[PDB]
Amino acid sequence: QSVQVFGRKKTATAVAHCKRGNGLIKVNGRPLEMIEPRTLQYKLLEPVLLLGKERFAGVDIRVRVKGGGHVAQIYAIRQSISKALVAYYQKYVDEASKKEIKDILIQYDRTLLVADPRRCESKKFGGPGARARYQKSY
Amino acid sequence: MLMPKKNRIAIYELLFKEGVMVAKKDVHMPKHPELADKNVPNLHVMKAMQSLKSRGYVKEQFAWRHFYWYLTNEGIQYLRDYLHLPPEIVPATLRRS
Amino acid sequence: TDPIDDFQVNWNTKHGSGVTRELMRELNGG
Amino acid sequence: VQISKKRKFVADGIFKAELNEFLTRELAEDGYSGVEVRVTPTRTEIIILATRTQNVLGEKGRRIRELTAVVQKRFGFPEGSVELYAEKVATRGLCAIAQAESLRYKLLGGLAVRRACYGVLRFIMESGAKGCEVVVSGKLRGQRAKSMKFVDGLMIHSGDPVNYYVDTAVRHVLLRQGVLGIKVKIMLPWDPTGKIGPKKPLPDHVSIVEPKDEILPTTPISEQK
RNA sequence: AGGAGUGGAGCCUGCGGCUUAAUUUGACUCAACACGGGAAACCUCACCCGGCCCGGACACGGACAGGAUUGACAGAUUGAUAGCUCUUUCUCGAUUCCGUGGGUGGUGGUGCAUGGCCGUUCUUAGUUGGUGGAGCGAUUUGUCUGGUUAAUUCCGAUAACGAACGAGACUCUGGCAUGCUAACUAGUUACGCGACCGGUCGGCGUAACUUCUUAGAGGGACAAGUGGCGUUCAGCCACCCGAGAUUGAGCAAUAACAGGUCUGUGAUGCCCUUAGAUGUCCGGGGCUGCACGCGCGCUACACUGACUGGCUCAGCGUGUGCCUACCCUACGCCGGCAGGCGCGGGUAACCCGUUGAACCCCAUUCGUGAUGGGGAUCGGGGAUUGCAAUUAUUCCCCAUGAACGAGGAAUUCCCAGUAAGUGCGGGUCAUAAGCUUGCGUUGAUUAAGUCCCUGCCCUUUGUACACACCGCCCGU
Repeated sequence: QSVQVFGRKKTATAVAHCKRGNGLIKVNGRPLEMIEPRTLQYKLLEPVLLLGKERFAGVDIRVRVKGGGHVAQIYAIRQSISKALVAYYQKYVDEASKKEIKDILIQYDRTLLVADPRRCESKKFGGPGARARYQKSY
Repeated sequence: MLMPKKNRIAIYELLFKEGVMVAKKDVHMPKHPELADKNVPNLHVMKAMQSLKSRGYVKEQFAWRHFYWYLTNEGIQYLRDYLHLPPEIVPATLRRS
Repeated sequence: TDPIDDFQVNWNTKHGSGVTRELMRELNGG
Repeated sequence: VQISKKRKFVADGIFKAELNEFLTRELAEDGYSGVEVRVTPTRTEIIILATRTQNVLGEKGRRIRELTAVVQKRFGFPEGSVELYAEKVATRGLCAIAQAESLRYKLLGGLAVRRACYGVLRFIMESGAKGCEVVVSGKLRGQRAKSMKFVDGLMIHSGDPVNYYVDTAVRHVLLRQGVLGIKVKIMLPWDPTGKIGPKKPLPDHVSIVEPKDEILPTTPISEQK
C-alpha cells in the first residue's frame, strides 16, 4: 500500500512504501545498517529505538531514495520512515500511544515529521559568492 | 571596371526581372546570393549601385550590413533604355499578383 | 512658435527681453 | 530539417528585429509605427500600423509590391507568396515611437525644439493620456549639451506596471550642429475593455464599491407568492 | 564578537617607468588596475612594417575609339604560377588612367561638441502640486519635538487638510498541494523469466496510478492567536500550532554630472584625410619585452592531511548548422596519451542520463622531512580538431623539490542552507579557463548591537561663497 507522504530534506527525497511484512526495513536494495557513508547508521536507528524496536511486528518498509548528497538523503529517509509509521498508526490503530510516541520524538527533535524548508540560494554577480564580494582595490 | 559591358547589361536584365532586391555588404564575397553561380561579383554589384547613385536615379536603405536597393521611374526608364529593349518586361510579381 | 513657450525657455538668455516683449504682445491686446 | 525551439524562437526574434529596424529607417518619414507578423498554413502575413497609411501604402499599392520585393529577397521569402498590410493607428497617444518620429521630422524640417515639444505635449493631453515625458538632450543652441525635460501630468516611474502602463521610445536627430537624443515616455490611462490603456488595473490601488442600502422593518413580514 | 584572508610564497590580458624600429592602448581616489565580456599562426592587429589593389564611380573638357585584365614548369627571381623603369610583346574594347568635387575609409584626436549607453551619489528615502495659514516679497508651512520603521513606514503632536511619484504594493518565486484537471520524452507494489523453508534485481514479471520527477487552477501566512513592554497607539520582544512568523533578485523617484565609451555602432563636429585610402582581394612580426612597490585572484606550507583504492549521491544547463568542417556522443579492433571506420541515438525529459560521476565515506608506503605537503624551476616522443603551435602556447610519460615553517604596519569580504570547502555548466572558444557568469554538493561559535577613527550633509548654526571653499580675498 502507498500511504507515502513525501519525507524530504534539501533536494533529496525518500518514499517509504509500507506493508504488512517481516519487520525488516530496506533502503533501495540495502539494509539501513549498511549505508555508503558508514557514519549515519545511528541517525537511522534513532527513530525506531527511540519509539521502540518492539513496534515493528510484521511491517515491511521499503524506502526508495532519490536526490543529491548522501547526508541530504538522510534526515529524509528517516523522516520517510517516521511518516510511514505515522500513516500506519493513524490508519487503523489507536492514537493515545500514537500521541505518546509523537510527543517523545517531538521533544527528541523536530526533523522527524516536518521538513526543513531551507534551500540553496542563488549567487549574485559582482562577487565570488551570493553574499561575499570581491576585495576592494585601494 | 575591367569587367565586360555585356555582363553589366545581364545584371540590368536580372534586376529588371524584379523591381528591387538586397545586396550583401562585402567585397570579398565571390558570388551573389540572388545571382548564385552566374559570375556576378558582389563588389561589382555595389559598383553598379554606386554608379547609379552617382547618376542620382537610385538610392538605398542600408540596414544590418545589407544594402537595400531603390528605383525611381526615371531610373527604370534609363535601365530600359540602356538594355535596348521594350518596356514590356514589367516585374513578374504583377503577373503573380 | 508659441511666445509663452519662447518666454518659458529663453527668458534668461540673450533674447530674454525680446521674448518678454513678444509674450506681453500676445497676453494682452486681443 | 527541424531546428530546436530555442534557436527557432531566437531566429523569429532576429527576423522581427530586422523588420523593425528596416521599416523604422525606411518609412519613418511616412509615419511607420509598428510591425506585426501572423502565420497561416504556408503563408506569412505582415500588418504594419502607421500614422500615415496613405503614405505607407502608395499609389496602386506599388510601393507595397516594391516593399515585398525587398523583404522577399532578404529573409528568404519565395516570389509572390507574401503580402503586406497596414492599419491606421487608433490613437497617436498610445504609442511613443509615433510622436518620436513626429519630433524627428518636425526638427529635421527646421523648427525650435520648444515649439515642437509643446505641440506634442498638448496633442498628447488632448488625447486623454495621463502623462507625457519628452526629454531632449544635446546642444539646443551654442556649443554646450543641456538636457531639457518637457514633463506633463503624473507618470509612474518604477515597479512592475512600467512594463505595460508606460510606453517608451528613444530616438536620434541629425542636424548640422550634431545629434539630439530624445526619449518619449507616454503613460497609458486605465482603459479596460477598449484597448487604449492596459486592461489590468494599477496593482497597488484599492477601490471600495458603494454601499448597498438596507430595508429593516421593525415588524417581521412574509412575502407569499 | 567574529569569520576564506587576499597582505606573507616562484607562476596572470593589462597596469608604472623597464635591452636591436612595434611589447605599445581607453580608463590615477574605491566608483580604472581577471575592466573594455581580452589565454592572439592568421581576422585577437589601436601598433616601424615587406605593399600584393583601387572595391577613385562619376556632371563638364582627353593624344578624344586602341589605356587594360583573366600572361601557371620558364631565363623572367623584391609573391616567384599577378611582363616586376624587363631588349622582343601573350590575353572577354572606352570599361580602371588625366582636375577644385563625393564616398563604399574613418577602431585616426578631443565623451572638455554631442546621441540611446551604464557607472555614479541610489538602491539610499527622497521629491512635488492643489486648497488653506504666514510673509510686501523671494519664500515658508504641509515635509515636525518625539516614539516607531527596512522605508518621508506609520503613530503622535499639529495651521494645516487632502493627495501624488518613490518605498510599499507588483511578479517569478525558495518553501505544505497528502485536494484538483494528468503523461506512452515521468514513475514504486496482484502470477512464474538466472536463485531461498514466503524475502530480493535501472537486462526487469504478465499487468499500469498520480503518492514518487515536470507544469496548471485554486488555496495557504495575517504580527491571525497568547504573554511582557510601549505617549498603551504605531509598534518591539518572547511562546504554542503551522511547511512557512525577515526566501533572493529585476523593476527603483525629482534632478544632475563637464565620471568612461567618438578604439560598440551604416548615429555624428572646421584640421591630417583632396585617392599619397593606419586593416581593406592577398596577408609572411606587433599590447607574445626584464632589476623591483602591499592591483581581483592561483596551488600550499601539512598528520582535521596529499596520498594504492574500496564504496558510491548531484542541479541550472549546453547540444548535427544562413559564405557554420567544427555539436553532444551509446560498441568491435587497435592504440597508456589524443584518435581511424562502421552499425546509428539526439531536436531534443525520446540520445548519452539514472550528468552510475565529481567533495567525503579513510584498508597503501607516509612521522616532521627537501622523499610521498610544496610539477614550482630540464630533453626527448605519440599526435585530434589547426596550411601557418617558432615563447615543448593548448591533448600526456619519464626525470627537475627552488621557495613556503600559516607570514610587520596599514587592512577586502561574511549573518542561514550564509561564510566557507567542493567539483559540473554558460561566456570567450583550433576541442580550450588561473577570469567571469550560473549550478549543485558539504557546510559554523560567529552578533539580532553600536556609530569608532568609514562614508552618506538630515536638523540647528555662521558666512563677505552663489563660477557656490578647486569659492572669495588682503598686502608687499
